[PDB]
Amino acid sequence: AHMATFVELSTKAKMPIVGLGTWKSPLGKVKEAVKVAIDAGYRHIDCAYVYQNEHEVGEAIQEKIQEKAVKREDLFIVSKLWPTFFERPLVRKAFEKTLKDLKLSYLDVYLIHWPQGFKSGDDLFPKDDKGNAIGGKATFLDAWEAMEELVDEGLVKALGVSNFSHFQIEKLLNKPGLKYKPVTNQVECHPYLTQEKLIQYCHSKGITVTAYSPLGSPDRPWAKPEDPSLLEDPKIKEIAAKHKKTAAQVLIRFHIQRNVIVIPKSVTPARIVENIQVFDFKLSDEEMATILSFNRNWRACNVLQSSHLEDYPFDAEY
Ligand SMILES: NC(=O)c1ccc[n+]([C@@H]2O[C@H](COP(=O)([O-])OP(=O)(O)OC[C@H]3O[C@@H](n4cnc5c(N)ncnc54)[C@H](OP(=O)(O)O)[C@@H]3O)[C@@H](O)[C@H]2O)c1
Ligand SMILES: O=C(O)c1ccccc1Nc1cccc(C(F)(F)F)c1
Repeated sequence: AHMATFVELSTKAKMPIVGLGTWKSPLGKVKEAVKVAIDAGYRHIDCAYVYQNEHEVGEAIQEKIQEKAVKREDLFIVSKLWPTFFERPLVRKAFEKTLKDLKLSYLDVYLIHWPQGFKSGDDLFPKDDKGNAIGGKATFLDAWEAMEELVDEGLVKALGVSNFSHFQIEKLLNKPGLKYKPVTNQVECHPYLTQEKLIQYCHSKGITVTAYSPLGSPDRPWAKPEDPSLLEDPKIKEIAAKHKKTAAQVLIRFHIQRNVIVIPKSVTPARIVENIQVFDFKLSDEEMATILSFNRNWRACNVLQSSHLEDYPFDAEY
């Protein structure tokens, strides 16, 4: 039985520092993973409309609630609003599909998944005849206002953002009539992309950071053989052996010691358990400085390439 440390949000809700990520996987693979996770002691599950797999997650949580394995109040469920749904009637409609598939009556956190609004319509990745993304009418600011209504109505406990730079967080924070603040910024983070200035910024504003792709997302479709490889990184493995731990566990523990929430994904039961076995060791302050020095500003997750649209987050330094 395991329990992740709590990270307290500006709303005083407690966010488990390790969560289970839910990257697309067939078919009931993700459902069992959620079941296995809950068994092992995970309470934080990270979800997304775009994965189109949220119903599996829903079946899993439902069954474990009836089985009496877990209660709702102890689960910490996060999902996100995809950019093609920023227009106000769409926000509510996308959210409702999320909350339905998940068979919940509320989310602990609802995130803006990406800062740039995309063309509304059937496509989730609207593109021109030349491949480039098509912008939409509503902004992330427009979306946020609709999302704040969800909080007003007790459908969501707290809001946050994902893939935001500090310039975009600044715009959100300085928005007139702002009701609710982002409790987290979920972004890619690992030793090749250490996000030092952004984490500094968020924390200075009382906004937590959630590290995604902490293992380098090896299963990403667009990987290349020469794309650097965190899990196979000899200097990571060496630090691991020193603690009698796996490379994956070191990569996870790295965020924990920076006070950064982290959501490693696995549909393999042995790995799910292993990925939460990370509160029995501690990297030395010298091991942490060594890992921090691996920063090469490499993004595994930069597929969108809507660098032509307004509010592209990765143009910013941080
Ligand atoms: N924009 C966003 O907000 C955003 C973007 C990307 C990801 N995310 C979230 O973050 C989560 C995690 O990121 P990710 O899925 O991109 O990549 P990740 O967690 O860095 O890596 C997942 C991959 O590593 C494998 N793996 C898991 N544990 C392992 C272990 N102990 N040893 C060796 N291999 C292991 C998994 O394989 P098996 O599953 O086959 O075990 C899977 O292929 C996602 O599921 C999603 O929830 C959010
Ligand atoms: O997975 C995210 O959170 C994500 C975020 C921004 C851009 C792309 C993203 N990934 C994504 C989007 C659609 C389908 C799949 C895949 F099925 F490959 F997992 C992965």
